[PDB]
Amino acid sequence: KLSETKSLLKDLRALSVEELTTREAELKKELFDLRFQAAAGRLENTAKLDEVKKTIARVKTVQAELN
Amino acid sequence: MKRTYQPHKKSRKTTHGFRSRMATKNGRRVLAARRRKGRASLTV
Amino acid sequence: FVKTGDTVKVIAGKDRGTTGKVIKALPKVNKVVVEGVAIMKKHQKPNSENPSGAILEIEAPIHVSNVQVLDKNGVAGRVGYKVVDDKKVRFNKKSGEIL
RNA sequence: UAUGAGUAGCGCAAGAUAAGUGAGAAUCUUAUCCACCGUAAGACUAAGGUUUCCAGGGGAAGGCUCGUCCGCCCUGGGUUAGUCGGGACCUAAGGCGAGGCCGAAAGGCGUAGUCGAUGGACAACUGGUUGAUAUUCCAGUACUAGAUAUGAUCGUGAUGG
RNA sequence: AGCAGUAAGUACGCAUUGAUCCCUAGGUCUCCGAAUGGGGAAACCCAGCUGUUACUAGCAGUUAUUCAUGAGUGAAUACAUAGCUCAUGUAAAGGUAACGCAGAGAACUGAAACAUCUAAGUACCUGCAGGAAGAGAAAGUAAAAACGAUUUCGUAAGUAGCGGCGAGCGAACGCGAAGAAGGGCAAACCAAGAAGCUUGCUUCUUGGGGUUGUAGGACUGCAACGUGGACUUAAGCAUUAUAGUCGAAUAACCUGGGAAGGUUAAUCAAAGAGGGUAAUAAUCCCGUAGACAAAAUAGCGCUUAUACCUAGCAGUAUCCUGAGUAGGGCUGGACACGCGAAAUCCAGUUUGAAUCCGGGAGGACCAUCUCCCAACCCUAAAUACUCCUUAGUGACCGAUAGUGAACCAGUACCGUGAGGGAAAGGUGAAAAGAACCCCGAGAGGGGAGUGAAAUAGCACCUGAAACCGUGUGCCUACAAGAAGUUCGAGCCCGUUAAUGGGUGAGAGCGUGCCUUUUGUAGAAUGAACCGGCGAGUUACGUUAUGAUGCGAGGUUAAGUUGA
Repeated sequence: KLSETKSLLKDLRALSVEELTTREAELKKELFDLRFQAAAGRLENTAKLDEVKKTIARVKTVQAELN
Repeated sequence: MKRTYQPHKKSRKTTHGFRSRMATKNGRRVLAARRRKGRASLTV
Repeated sequence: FVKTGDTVKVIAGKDRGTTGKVIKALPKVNKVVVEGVAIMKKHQKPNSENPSGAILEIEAPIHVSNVQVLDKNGVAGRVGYKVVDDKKVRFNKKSGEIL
């Protein structure tokens, strides 16, 4: 439903790590203030943690591995 | 009176550290006995 | 089974012949909570989410043997399945064949 | 599971009352006296112990008895360095030891070398500070070493001596 | 079709669009560890170099050693050499279930002691290897026609033998079965080179030559056969693991908390294996029998030319054919073989041939005969054993068993260490886990209600046994007993309906049980009690006795077939 869209859409296209993954291996690679909201509380919404680390994870292990 | 072990940290190692036991081709063999049994730990 | 479902007979067991709708089977339990059937009741404490308690008409699950899926004309049997169409077609034997 | 047996012991020293606490106080807490040690039965510091510390709560067992108390239990915090001790220095005693030596083998010896502190090298010390950290947190004074920013000037001067 | 391992336990959520999941491949792979930049006690410290990107940073990689291969260097001392430096190659070090091989190698025992023997060349230890290893192609056995590498099993058969000839240990031959493959090289020579180029070289390099027993090759003759063997390459084919898929055949009544149980009937058939289901199922489900399915996945197998080296053959110019080699001396050892008549082989040490008219074996040895050709190398197969992967099977075993370990077991725990080494499963179908109310500081109880059941309440099925009880009919406070009988006053009660039982005053007569002993009651042992465990087997052989079968004829072993 949500996750297959919001996961499969992203970066199967072959643009590159300091090139395409600027949104993930650079930008949201700042995992700060989401974690850093983790254990600060006042978040109420969990799945972003391993969801986003999963997306940067697939960003590195595919996109920052295929070259 | 006095008892046997009042060891220090050098005392508790230096007979039984992983390179001490590993060293002489022999204690590593009995460590491999301790691995092929596989008890609670290995080096101590 | 495959996902129940519909009104479902109970042949043997404590309540013979009773039919009742299902959607909520969770087949890993291998016994299915069905409304109306196996009427558990719980004397729950007056605590959170029920500050009186003492009555919970949640009902017990009973085994796959005592679940009996009918096709839509109220006819049960044995699920011949996958037979007809693109992915899967469920039916019972001697049945009106609908799912 | 007896038995012995409700007997031995209750593990080397004196507390006392009043008041609180609680439900229940001898044994918890306070007050007030007494008492003891005092080249210690003080404080501080090795090894060691490995969180036992403190705060709050509780009392299944533990506490040799009770027990609200606790080194018991749950929960939470608590240890801060350029100068303090070590390492990024050196080295004894010793160990390991490429080379080499011999050896059925494994090995055991050992030159160079290598680590190996209890040693020898070297800058920070006063005051305050918590429930708890203090030479570590900060006020004041430093000094050591380096850096980049900057008028040298030929200077550095080694594993050698 | 729900997911959100363990499991409660929570939350954002997530998902038939295809999740969770299963499989396959790729990814990243903290540190230590062969552990290896250097040191270092295991979870460390400190680096150097190359770019990075910024910093008195960080990132990413390179930097252990030995060996081999090159490259350079170049001491005494000229070249050289040692030595040094760099580069390349996991090579390769290391972890290892069991089997193997090889070295090193005991003792205890037993021999009624024991020095010979045995145990056994076994325990251990070290190394070397693979899926098996070794193993092997007669310098063989044998003894007459006798075959033709090995290996395993049966046989011979404890037969031959050896042995303080004690105690023991112990064949081979031949036969039977499985399995059944041999092929290169050096040599001699021939050609090429280079060279002792000291010329004719007589050493090296390359390629032919051919691998031999009745000799064979080289020299003169002269034939192309697939080949793990004369290429165990590559390309297709086929199919298996590696995801799984479909997959038949039933209803009612009685009982109960519940039918599959009893009863009534019906079906199926490559599925009445097995397991669940509240209580025993073929027809409820998983399944089952059969029938399909895989891209990648690791393979196996078939066809194809290729992946390459071999043949016969007559004759015999001379050469070759495996030199410190056989042998001989001594010291050993193995071979059944313990020095012996001792074979035969392999060691140390010493001496040392012949070489085809040859040489060796035929259990000292000398002749005749038989066989073979060492002293060069490789060889599948039949075999050994499983940590492992499933498919499984049980006259296995049921929680002291069965693995030490059904359970977070090698756990707890002991010990510094090497080591050792425990205990424990079950509620109920389903937690439906006892709301509430009351006692109680709390726990715990008691009512209620729960459930088929609450003696069913969280270590919970079932619940003895020792122990403690509480009630109960009789008797005992003039008694000094292996604690009993037998009779029995008297009392009480009424039963596997029985010449009833529970008692029992009183009265007669009465030294517990076990091993040992000549004899124990014992002051001879030993036993706290209770429950559980807890000990004469089988493997192979002989003898005896029977049973059966056939009988001077009984008898198949191993093996093969097959469930």
